Amino acid sequence: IEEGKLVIWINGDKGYNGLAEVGKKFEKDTGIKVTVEHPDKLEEKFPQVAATGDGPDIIFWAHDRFGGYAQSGLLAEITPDKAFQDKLYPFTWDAVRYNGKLIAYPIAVEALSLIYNKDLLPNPPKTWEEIPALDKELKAKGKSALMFNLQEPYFTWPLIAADGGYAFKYENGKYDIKDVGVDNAGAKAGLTFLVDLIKNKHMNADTDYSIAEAAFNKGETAMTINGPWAWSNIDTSKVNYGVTVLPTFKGQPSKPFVGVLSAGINAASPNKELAKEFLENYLLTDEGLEAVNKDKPLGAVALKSYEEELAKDPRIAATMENAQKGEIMPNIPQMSAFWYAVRTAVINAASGRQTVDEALKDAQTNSSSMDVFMKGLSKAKEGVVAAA
Ligand SMILES: OC[C@H]1O[C@H](O[C@H]2[C@H](O)[C@@H](O)[C@@H](O)O[C@@H]2CO)[C@H](O)[C@@H](O)[C@@H]1O
Repeated sequence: IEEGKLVIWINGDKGYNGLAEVGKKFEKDTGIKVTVEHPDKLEEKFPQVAATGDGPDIIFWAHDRFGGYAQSGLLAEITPDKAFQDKLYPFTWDAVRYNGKLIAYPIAVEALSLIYNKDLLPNPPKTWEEIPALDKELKAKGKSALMFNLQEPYFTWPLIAADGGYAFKYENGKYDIKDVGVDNAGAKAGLTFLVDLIKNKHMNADTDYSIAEAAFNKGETAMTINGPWAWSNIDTSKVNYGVTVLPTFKGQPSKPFVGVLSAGINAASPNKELAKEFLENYLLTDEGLEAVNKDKPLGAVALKSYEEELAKDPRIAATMENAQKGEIMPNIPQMSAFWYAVRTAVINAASGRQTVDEALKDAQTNSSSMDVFMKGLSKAKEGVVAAA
């Protein structure tokens, strides 16, 4: 029963309940119902469902996915006037431009930070290199040094990029998809450090988002790596935590990929004007962002008037410090292939099924191949064998 309502998709780690509250206010004033959903793998489902009755009117995701959506014709060009554009930071609009056109509304700037338990660890490590020794000390006390999601390359990228890894070479506003940097010396060093941590029993190759979060919020591990959305669950656990700069590697800052959470409008929605009214007049206001932020923190928001309030938060300062040491994600269509390729490399290397060099060599080859994700799905289905 989605006909005649605004349907919104947003990731399940974000403040979907707070977003729903904004939706209730919109409905109160306009009579238009707003249904917020948080399907799994929504970023992969969108292209499969956008044209159907199950497609959302509005989709929230980091800006990196939107170029591929726009290439496929799945997103409407948005039409904010100059007065509205002036309300958000200019660099956030840049993140949602594709072939010269605005294709989403920027919401917040997300970057990973080091999150640490101040009771277990008053002075967090400045370097990745000191982490093995630190884990040894904590293991003796029945604790561990560090746990974070090893199944999503988003979380390992800061380390892979620290000493020189890169996705696609950038020059003069353009990315060269033939110049991939996931298999250079810097990338190799980072992933090798990670794999060594696993070989030496300082981390488990199977650690995922849930496992790491439970471990940190139960006080079992001294550190985790995560974004602003995770601060809320840590609050509930009453763990005394700090949010700080990521450790350095080979004396170089970890360099997270920075995402701008953005709201795109489905090109097939018959309610694009209403979606625009909701996004500009309800969500992107102090009251709207406050409701979402109160649910799960957004990070550094794109709306100047509300960032003015949040800027005093030292956790946001750390977020922006890590963000500025990192790099903005490209939004080119090839990003989906790059992410899948790197995800495969990290997982195969961590589990020991491939060496670092083999894994990253394959990642480089596959990073521009658009068929990689679909080919991945086929492998999971195994397939049959003929009698002849
Ligand atoms: O791991 C690859 C993945 O990274 C980014 O996804 C982030 C997302 O930006 C965050 O908002 C949060 O939800 O965590 C995700 C990682 O689990 C890219 O945006 C995404 O396209 C990419 O697949």
